[PDB]
Amino acid sequence: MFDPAEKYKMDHRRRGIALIFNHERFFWHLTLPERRGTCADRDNLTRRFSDLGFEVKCFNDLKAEELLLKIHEVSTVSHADADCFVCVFLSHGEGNHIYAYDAKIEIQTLTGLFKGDKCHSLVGKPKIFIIQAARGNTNITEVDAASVYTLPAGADFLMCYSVAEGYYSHRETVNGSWYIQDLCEMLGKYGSSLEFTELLTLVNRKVSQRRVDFCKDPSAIGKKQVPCFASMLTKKLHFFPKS
Amino acid sequence: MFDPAEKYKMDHRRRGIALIFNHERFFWHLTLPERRGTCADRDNLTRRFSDLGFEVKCFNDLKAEELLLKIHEVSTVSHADADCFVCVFLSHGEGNHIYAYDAKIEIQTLTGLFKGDKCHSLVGKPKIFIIQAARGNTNITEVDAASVYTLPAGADFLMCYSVAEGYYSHRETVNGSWYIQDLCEMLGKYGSSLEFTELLTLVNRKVSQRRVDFCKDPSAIGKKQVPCFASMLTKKLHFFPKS
Amino acid sequence: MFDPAEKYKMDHRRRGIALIFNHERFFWHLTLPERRGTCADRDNLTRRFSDLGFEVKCFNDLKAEELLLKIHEVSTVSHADADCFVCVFLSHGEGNHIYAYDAKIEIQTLTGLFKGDKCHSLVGKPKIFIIQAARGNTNITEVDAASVYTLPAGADFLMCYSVAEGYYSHRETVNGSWYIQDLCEMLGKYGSSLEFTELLTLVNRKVSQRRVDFCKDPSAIGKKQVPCFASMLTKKLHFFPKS
Amino acid sequence: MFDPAEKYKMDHRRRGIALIFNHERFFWHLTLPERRGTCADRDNLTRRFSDLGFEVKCFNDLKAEELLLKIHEVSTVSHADADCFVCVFLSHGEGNHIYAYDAKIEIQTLTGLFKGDKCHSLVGKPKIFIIQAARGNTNITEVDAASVYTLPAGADFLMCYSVAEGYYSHRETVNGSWYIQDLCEMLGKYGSSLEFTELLTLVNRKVSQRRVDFCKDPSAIGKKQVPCFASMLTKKLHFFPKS
Amino acid sequence: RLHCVEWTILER
Amino acid sequence: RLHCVEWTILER
Amino acid sequence: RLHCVEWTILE
Amino acid sequence: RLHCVEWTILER
Repeated sequence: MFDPAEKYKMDHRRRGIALIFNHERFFWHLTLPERRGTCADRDNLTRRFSDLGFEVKCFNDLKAEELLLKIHEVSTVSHADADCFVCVFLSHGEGNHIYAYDAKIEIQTLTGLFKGDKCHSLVGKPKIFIIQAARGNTNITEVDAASVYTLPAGADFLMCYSVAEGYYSHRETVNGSWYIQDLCEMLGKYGSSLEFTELLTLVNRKVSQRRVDFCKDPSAIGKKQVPCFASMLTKKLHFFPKS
Repeated sequence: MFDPAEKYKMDHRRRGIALIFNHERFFWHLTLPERRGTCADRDNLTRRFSDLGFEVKCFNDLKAEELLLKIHEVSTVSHADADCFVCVFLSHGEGNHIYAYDAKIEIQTLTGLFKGDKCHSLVGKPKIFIIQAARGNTNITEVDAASVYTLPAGADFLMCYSVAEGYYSHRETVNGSWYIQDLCEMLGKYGSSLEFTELLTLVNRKVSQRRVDFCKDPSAIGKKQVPCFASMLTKKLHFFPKS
Repeated sequence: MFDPAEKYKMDHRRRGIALIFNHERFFWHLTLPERRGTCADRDNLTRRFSDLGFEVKCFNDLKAEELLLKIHEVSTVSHADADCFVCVFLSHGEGNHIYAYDAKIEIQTLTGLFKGDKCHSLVGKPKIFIIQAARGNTNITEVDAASVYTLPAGADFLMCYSVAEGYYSHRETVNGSWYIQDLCEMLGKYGSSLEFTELLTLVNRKVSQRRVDFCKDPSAIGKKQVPCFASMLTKKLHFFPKS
Repeated sequence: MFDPAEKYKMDHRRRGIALIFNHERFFWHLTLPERRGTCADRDNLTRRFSDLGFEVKCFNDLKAEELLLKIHEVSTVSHADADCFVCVFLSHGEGNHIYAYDAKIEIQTLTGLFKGDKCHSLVGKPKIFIIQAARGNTNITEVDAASVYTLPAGADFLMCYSVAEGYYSHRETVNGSWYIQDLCEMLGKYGSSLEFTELLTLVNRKVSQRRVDFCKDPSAIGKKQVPCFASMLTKKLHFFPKS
Repeated sequence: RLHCVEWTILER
Repeated sequence: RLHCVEWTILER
Repeated sequence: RLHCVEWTILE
Repeated sequence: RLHCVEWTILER
């Protein structure tokens, strides 16, 4: 009956959609600081996923209303001829909440639009969410404390988190987030050959190895960054080049 | 100087210690139901980890302070001699807490004992926590709603969860828990060959594919179980047999 | 210098405004049960406060939007020629929040509007909030459990609550809430004479004496109701007849 | 029929016990600052309650365990021939917790011992808890932020708090706490005449009108202190002298 | 002015 | 199907 | 060594 | 009787 070698069927005519929600600045009253260098993160991801065959859709500084409307559409479109779905969040976050330009949205509400009864054409297919979200405090490295609860979402969901609780996220104003940089480098070199979770495990090593004990910003000597992923996948996942 | 297939050195003379905390009944005032079939899980886990070379250490129904006291010891002895460390929790739980016989213990204070600074001799070595814990209400299948937050803890930590939020855990009174049963079956067959996260992925599928029979219980139709795991590991993890 | 007989100056040409936000039903998705009998409460309060000299302003099932606008208006108008302010909330509530028709408001943002900084014309004047709010489940007695934190609001703030934690609020579908009935009966008989906190103490006794021993609804036998008030008043408070 | 002037029968042969728990220093592991001046408060309260006929019992820097045993003893001894019960807490506190020398206790745990069912000799009798407690940071004035929730306790309970949320508590190293000083002065002059809640309202005014020099502190200019009290009393409370 | 601090989307 | 779950009041 | 950080009373 | 609801592990 059972096959340990079993793998997600990745031979559909399309790879699928890669949503990216990029947030650089926010509503004044939120008093959330600018996330300079997020554009670098956004464009790095856009192409790496394009090279993997994704139809990338970027949205910049959307308001909670536009974002929910847009992400509800993507979820209501047919994904039958797609391998999988990808959704990326670059913003500030807290506990169970991510920030859109002007308000906050529960992450579960977002992920929840793609679970089995709500999105039939994705049932059995990998649903991958990548979250670069933390708490607000010439290339400068900024340090944010972990804020967003690193939970799972459901069957065949793969939740990828830039940083784990008790650790610190890093973003350079020109180069971009440590997590996104390393993830993209790995996606570039091993995306088309490595099983995705093993590629994510690489990113874990690379980011946790980025030294933080000899800075030029004395306010962050010791603040290690260690990412994590919560997997609910049930099969091996490869992004082999499509024929 | 970068290896995409780098592995944890499982070279050491010993595999390491496998700690198992089995909780069957509880303090009258906690008003928590018995967990019949947990001993079957305990024994199943005992055999499979021994076969993988672990020095299995079981404790039944230890009180909070007994448990704390015991785990604290295991964190303050040398593991420099070993490949890794395993800790299993079989009890009730809620949010960030797990239940010892008479009191709640914060998971984070349990894993924290084994972090890189409090336990030098496990620095760089896989620290694996396996948690079968939920909220309570011949062979009977009991159904419990997910309660324990599926969180991660630290670098080179691997948190394995029997069930994620919105799903239900199952325990047969004679054969034990679905999660445990399935995990132990994968260990028996593939434990000494497969990369450990890939194996847990197998467990994800095996459990998620478990249905019931409409007549065994009227109140358990469509209460599916989807386990998950939060990886903080930085390399590949195999349990090839030691010489 | 110091006079224990000191009293709030109640000789302004107007007694002041008594705001009543009445709430019977709620937006479907909040799944909040109807509060039949709340109208009997609203009209009961409208008379007793009118007879005391207040300009009563009732509002029914306002959406959070309208409610905030309305209460913000009242807070921005001059109260220089008023003795005091009264605000009454008849709705469901939870923790630090109350429910408008469609959403939830933090009670502190509601009281905060009338604080010294935000409302100079009410400085040194009594600000009384009356809250009949709890958690939802022919004349029928319904029994809700206490859900709203009975906290004070600030200097010269008098916060009055229908029920305290560990106790149950009651409302009759025809005669109204136990709290509002008793409060209105004491207002009618003693409002124009008794010091207000001593009248409130009467309501405490009356409500706490209402028998829950021989119920037609034996679900609610022994579910006692005890009100309370948190006082940050600095002077005696009388509503003697004006002129 | 019904007495708007009705009062607690204070003609029992004894007034009752006054329980004072004094805490000036703490277990090193709690990292809680000393409370210089708390002894001045203890001594002040002691004499003011003795003069009101109370049998005062002071306990200094007890540990959670001894404190609980000791208050459980007072809760289980007969108060049948007593007028009421007074318990005072001088220490650090946070949210719902007060601190004993080595651990925190829930206020509800302390108050719960004297509720109708658990204490029978005190039923229908005024139970008064006075709490000077806040967050830790020649005569000196120290400023601590409000930290202890100001909640009620049950029928015939009077909960008195030194400071309300958003305000700051003050304690002089020699004279003692602003709240305690002002309370003891009011007790001395009006204690055996005025209705106790109205006497607390006096204390509200006296403390709320206090100021620092702004000549000895630049780091406390504008931090006002306003106490409060949560009443669930059901009658008038007086301490007229006894025969 | 008014501001919703949190938005969700419902499935009517 | 859009829905605010909490409103607050602001100034400028 | 071990230390309770919060005590209560049962029964 | 007395009951600990939370235990910590001391440093000294």
